[PDB]
Amino acid sequence: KALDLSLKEFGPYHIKYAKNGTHLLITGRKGHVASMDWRKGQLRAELFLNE
Amino acid sequence: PKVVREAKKVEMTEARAYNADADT
Amino acid sequence: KQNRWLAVGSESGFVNLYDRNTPTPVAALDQLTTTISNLQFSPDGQILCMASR
Amino acid sequence: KNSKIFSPFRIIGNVSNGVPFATGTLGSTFYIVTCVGKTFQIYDANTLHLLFVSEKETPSSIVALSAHFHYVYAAYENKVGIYKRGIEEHLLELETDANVEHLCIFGDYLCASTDDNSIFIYKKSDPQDKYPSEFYTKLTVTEIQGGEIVSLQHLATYLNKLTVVTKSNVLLFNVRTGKLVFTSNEFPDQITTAEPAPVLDIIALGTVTGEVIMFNMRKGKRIRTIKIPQSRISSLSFRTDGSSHLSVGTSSGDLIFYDLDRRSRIHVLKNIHRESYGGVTQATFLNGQPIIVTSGGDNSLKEYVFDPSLSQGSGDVVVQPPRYLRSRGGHSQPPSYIAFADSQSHFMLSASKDRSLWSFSLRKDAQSQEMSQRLHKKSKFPEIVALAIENARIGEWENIITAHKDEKFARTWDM
Amino acid sequence: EDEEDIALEFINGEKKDKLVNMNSFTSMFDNIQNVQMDTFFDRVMKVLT
Amino acid sequence: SSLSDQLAQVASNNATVALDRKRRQKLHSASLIYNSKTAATQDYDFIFENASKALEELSQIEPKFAIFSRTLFSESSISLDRNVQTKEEIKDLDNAINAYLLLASSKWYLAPTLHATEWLVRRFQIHVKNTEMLLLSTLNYYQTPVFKRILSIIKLPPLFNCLSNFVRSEKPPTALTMIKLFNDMDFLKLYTSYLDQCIKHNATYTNQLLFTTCCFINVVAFNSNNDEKLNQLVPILLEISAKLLASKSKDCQIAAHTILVVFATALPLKKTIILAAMETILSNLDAKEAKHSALLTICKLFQTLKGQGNVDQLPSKIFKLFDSKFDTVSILTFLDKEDKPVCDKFITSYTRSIARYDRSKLNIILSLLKKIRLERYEVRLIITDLIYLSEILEDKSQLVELFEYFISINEDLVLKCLKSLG
Amino acid sequence: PPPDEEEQLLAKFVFGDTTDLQENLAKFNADFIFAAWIDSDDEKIKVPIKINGVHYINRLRSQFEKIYPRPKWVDDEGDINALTKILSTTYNYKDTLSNSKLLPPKKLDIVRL
Repeated sequence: KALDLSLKEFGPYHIKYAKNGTHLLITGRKGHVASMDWRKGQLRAELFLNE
Repeated sequence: PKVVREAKKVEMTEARAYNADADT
Repeated sequence: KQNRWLAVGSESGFVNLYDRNTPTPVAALDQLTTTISNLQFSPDGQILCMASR
Repeated sequence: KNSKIFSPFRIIGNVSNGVPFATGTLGSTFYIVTCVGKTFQIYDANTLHLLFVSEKETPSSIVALSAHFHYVYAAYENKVGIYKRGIEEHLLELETDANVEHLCIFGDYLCASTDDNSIFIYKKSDPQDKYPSEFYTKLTVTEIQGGEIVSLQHLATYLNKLTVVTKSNVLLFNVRTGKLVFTSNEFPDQITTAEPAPVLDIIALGTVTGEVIMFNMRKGKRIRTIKIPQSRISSLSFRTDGSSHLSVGTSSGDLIFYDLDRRSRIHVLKNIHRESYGGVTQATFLNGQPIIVTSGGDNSLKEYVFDPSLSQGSGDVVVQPPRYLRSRGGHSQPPSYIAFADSQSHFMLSASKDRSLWSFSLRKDAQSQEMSQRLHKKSKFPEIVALAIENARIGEWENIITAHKDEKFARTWDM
Repeated sequence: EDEEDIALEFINGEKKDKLVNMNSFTSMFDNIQNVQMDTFFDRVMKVLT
Repeated sequence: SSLSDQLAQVASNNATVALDRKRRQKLHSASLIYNSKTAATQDYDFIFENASKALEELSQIEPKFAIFSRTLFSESSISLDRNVQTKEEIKDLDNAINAYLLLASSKWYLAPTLHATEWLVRRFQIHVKNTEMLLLSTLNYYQTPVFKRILSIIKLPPLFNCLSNFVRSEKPPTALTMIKLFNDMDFLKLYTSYLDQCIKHNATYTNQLLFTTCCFINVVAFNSNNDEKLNQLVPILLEISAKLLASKSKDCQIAAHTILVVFATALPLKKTIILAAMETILSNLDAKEAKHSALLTICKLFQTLKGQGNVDQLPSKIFKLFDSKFDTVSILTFLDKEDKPVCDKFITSYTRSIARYDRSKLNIILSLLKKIRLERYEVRLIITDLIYLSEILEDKSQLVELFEYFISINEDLVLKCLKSLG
Repeated sequence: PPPDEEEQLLAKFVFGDTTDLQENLAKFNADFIFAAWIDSDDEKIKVPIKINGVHYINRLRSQFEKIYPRPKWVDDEGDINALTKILSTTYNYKDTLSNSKLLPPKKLDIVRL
């Protein structure tokens, strides 16, 4: 359950937890945001927008 | 099928090392 | 010294080898596709070269 | 000897001249220092991209290298130079004509061994001093004490003790007091390599007849004996990634790995470095990673990586074989012809007496590649004696033409 | 008598053993069930011998 | 590393979490006795009830199964979920499972084993966690319908990629495919540890040994042309052979004999390897069938030898060891049979051993040469040392008879040995 | 007073205690189921943090073993095992063809002139 991922491509990343806590959203400062559930281990949607 | 062997990539990680100043 | 090997050519190219030490060939070489023109052994007899023209 | 128009800048295509390389860590970046004739070069382990070079060429060829954080200690003739980013800041001059061979720097003590079996001790003038400068004392080992000094090594958790290793045996000297505190038992075979193990009070010894000894100092006794009949150890190293693996380098050019826990051979790397040029001159595991750096006298520096095991269970059993990660290399003999490849001046074509044509980069990348000799359809070629190149028609057809020794035709190449 | 004569006699003395090829033990799987292992090793020698 | 690759690691770690309903059906639907629809309907209590009865049948055939009733098949085990058990508790859980599969390895043909293993699959998810050990125990039941059922519900490790074709396939894996999996050098080292696991515990059973002997024999066959591959096969399959010889079981020792014999013909080895092979073969040679196989194996290993010393005398320790395990009468019986294999190189080496060590056995030498025709150079060597015996050893009726035997057969060559030596 | 053995069995069933299972599980063993140098300077020398040298060495000794875990090999220190020995000695198992007077069956060493 304790999850640690190291990635530097669009750092820093702001982390937000869904109210139910199931699904994790992390948004990179340079612009990468991925929607995923940490328990499932399945990335839901990925955006590589460079903004 | 052949046995898949993946190269992937290696990134080193900093590790703690003993300091010789204490020896001196 | 006496020869311990004997090879027989043929127009089909088969090379029947006989151990000189009715006879039955030790093997029937069947590779070269044509009329065998050259049969020569090594000085010690450890190698046979078969060739066709 | 000094030109008013020109001044030396650096050397291209030479990664190592055969002297063992020294490794270190600057923060999170690991660096490798390699001797190049009268100059040295520092490469980044992440990319093998050069970082710094010596500002000037030493008066005499460098014999040994020691790297400590931002400072690298190079010894030539009877002088030991302390360098920072390749810049000379303080030079250590010994008081005897005897040339230095083996260097060891632990804490504030700098130790230099001369061919006359004399060990010179230097100490920091100030506890916060960056490098030893002050001359502490001189300790000389006589023939009765032991044979010729093989290397100077310092084990962890030793208070001012120098584990001097000689051909006859190992000697323990307290630098602060300058007394021989212990002498180890004589060994039947000549010692060639000494490497401090990650374990404590145990130092690995390599002999001339393929014996690796895990001599425990504390017990003053042998712990283990690896046998490699018909071989000579040239380098030793331990894996510090949590796996008890020992790499044995040999002058034959073979690097062998043992699973010292399992008392078994994990794998052997064959002919990585040329036997004619000394085989594996140096092979060091990187501190805390599965990466091992290997070098030789054939002007080649190479990396291997240990892939994590493919088996979910018994991963210690199924060990992936070592793999080519990255390398830098060049000519094994002096180049015969040189030319400028492009007007932009970024790549050089170069030919040597080793029957090879090579391309060297002049930038910080230090990229190097050997042009393939595989023939188009319609051993290496003889030595290039003449060569011409043009760039009016790059990418359309062949633009290099080369002439060979005792050859009645010329071959073309495409850049 | 010369040593080369002894060498040639050793060269004459050697006698054949049939080489092991690609498909020599492939049939062994077929008759592997409910077979005594002594007879198994006998069959291995037979294909060898 | 890409987030997807890192995330794939997270999914593997939480494979058996059963966090949602959809995950639960996949984990629970997996079965070895029943189909997916019925499997989703059967409850842990129902599965445990059948498994508990199955173990009692397994207990009667072999008492060792009764131990797991205290640990694995206990009524409390219904309430044990591996996902909530801490890190140290899992290995001890893993260890108990691993031994049970060793017991079940030889009894898969029996129906009660399948019911008993159903509880492990359903309760402890051995097919997900202990995937390698379950398959590795059931390699020799590949044609059996059970192995097909195992493939369907099990996710193959990377090493078992060759079997991906037969997952959920109507044909079972063929004889040819296991060779490819067994060709791979990583697996042979993986399998080795498991064979080492059985031999230390004496878990090797004939149906296991038979499958294994064929496979190593075939892997040597599959790599016969490729010389360098054979070279790296040497460190692995021989040290397997050394272990099987160490086993007291006669079946293990003979299994070592077959692998050694075939490889030596496939690959010529150094004599020191051949001479050392004897001392392990002979050190633990007790069984009646094993000695018969060992003696034949020993003879073949010289026939592979084609270097100087091919027919030189055995060392003192090797010769003393051989005569103890094979008295001279046995080899006389070995040479007596008409169907004897070619062993002239061995006998030439053996006869020269007799002369250097045992003076009493010279009269037996005369019998061996009559029984088996030695090669002309081999006869020359036997004449050579026997001339030295006359100069050093005292003249004897048996000793002179040995020359008189040479006088009768090929008189002219006896002069050459005398001419070249005195 | 302590509970009786019968009470413990009943207590185990009710509270779902599994400790007895894990202890048997932990006890599960597969086999059952089937002064060289003495330096006066080190004793006398006092190092400021002030602590005696020997005690300082032991703590620096103890510090190192935190930095790097100790591996198991350092703890570690006819005949059947001859095969295992020879395989360890040599990584070359091909008999050298230089000694062999009979040429290889399949591989012919030939060079053009």
